[PDB]
Amino acid sequence: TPAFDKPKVELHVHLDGAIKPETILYYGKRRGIALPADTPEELQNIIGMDKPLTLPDFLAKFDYYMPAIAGCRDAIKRIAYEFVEMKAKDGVVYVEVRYSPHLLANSKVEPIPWNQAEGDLTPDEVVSLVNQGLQEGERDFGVKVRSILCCMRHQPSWSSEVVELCKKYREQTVVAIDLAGDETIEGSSLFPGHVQAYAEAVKSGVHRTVHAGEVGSANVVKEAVDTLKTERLGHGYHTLEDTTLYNRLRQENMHFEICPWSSYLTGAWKPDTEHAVIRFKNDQVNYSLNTDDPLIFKSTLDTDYQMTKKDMGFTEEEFKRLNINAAKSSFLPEDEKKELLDLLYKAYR
Ligand SMILES: Cn1c(CCC(=O)Nc2ccc3ccn(CC[C@H](CO)n4cnc(C(N)=O)c4)c3c2)nc2ccccc21
Ligand SMILES: [Zn+2]
Repeated sequence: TPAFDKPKVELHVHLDGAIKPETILYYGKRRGIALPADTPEELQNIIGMDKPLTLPDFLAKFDYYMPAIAGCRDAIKRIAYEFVEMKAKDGVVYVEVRYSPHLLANSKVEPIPWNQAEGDLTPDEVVSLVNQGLQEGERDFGVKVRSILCCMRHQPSWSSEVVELCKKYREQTVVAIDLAGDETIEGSSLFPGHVQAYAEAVKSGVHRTVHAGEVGSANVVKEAVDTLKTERLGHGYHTLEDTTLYNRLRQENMHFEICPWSSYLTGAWKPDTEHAVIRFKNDQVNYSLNTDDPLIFKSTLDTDYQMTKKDMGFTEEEFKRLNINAAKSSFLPEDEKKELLDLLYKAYR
């Protein structure tokens, strides 16, 4: 069955939304936290969506389940270990996984997230434990894995710590900074704390992506490219509403991190219309296909491949092309990136 039975690369999935029902049930059982249920069965149904909803309804599900992992070392490392596992099972041979370290912390972070009480699990420590689990997981399951730390739109006060974290754990497994959250917050791309993190990212050679043009305007994409200097875009769909920016980004070979099934469920893409990625396939744009939050969207990577193959007539050699384009726009050392590409061009023959 699976739409594209071949090796894959994925650049855009978030750890905190790539968590198995059963491990959430586990941890908060053992924690006293509790949940809108206690089978890892009915759990999936309530956290998963089948339908667009508002942002509030979206965020409150991080509020049921986050409190179960966040704070608990064991649970941080574990979720990252078995993240890699999921990807092995998608046939992925390289994945960049992203998250905010503050959002799993319980100590040395204000405000403290998720109505947690203060503990002594700090963000820097978060990174450490994530690292271990992905690294150990790379070892056990045969998928090359790096990670990306997210600043969050609404709290520019955390972004200098993000970049510093990026520089300290640099490719142990951190390779890039990201900007995630509510991208409609008025002027958020230009908050000095964000701007100055991304400038220090240029100064110290840390790679840069930015979620933009998902649910914001094409002015948000422009700000990500021109001011934050990003190298790739998260989603970027609304780029198409500004033609000269579109055309320049095609000429510059900008990579767009597309998340198709994501884009139905979040409202990004409105189903009476054109999918965005269809335009990009016809224009030979540099983009990849990605899942974002499989937990929440009920999905695996094959989901997004089936959607494009079935609803959009994507073909095998288009799936090949974009995975090559994903590996080319990855944030690895150039030596490792060529090694990637060799693996894949071998598999595709
Ligand atoms: C508008 N909209 C967005 C756009 C993205 C958005 O606003 N996200 C957002 C906003 C504020 C917060 C505050 C915390 N988070 C979660 C952070 C974590 C960090 O790794 N995370 C995990 N997944 C996402 C994501 N898909 O946006 C972000 C936020 C995430 N996501 C939606 C999903 C269902 C329905 C509507 C949606
Ligand atoms: Zn995302």
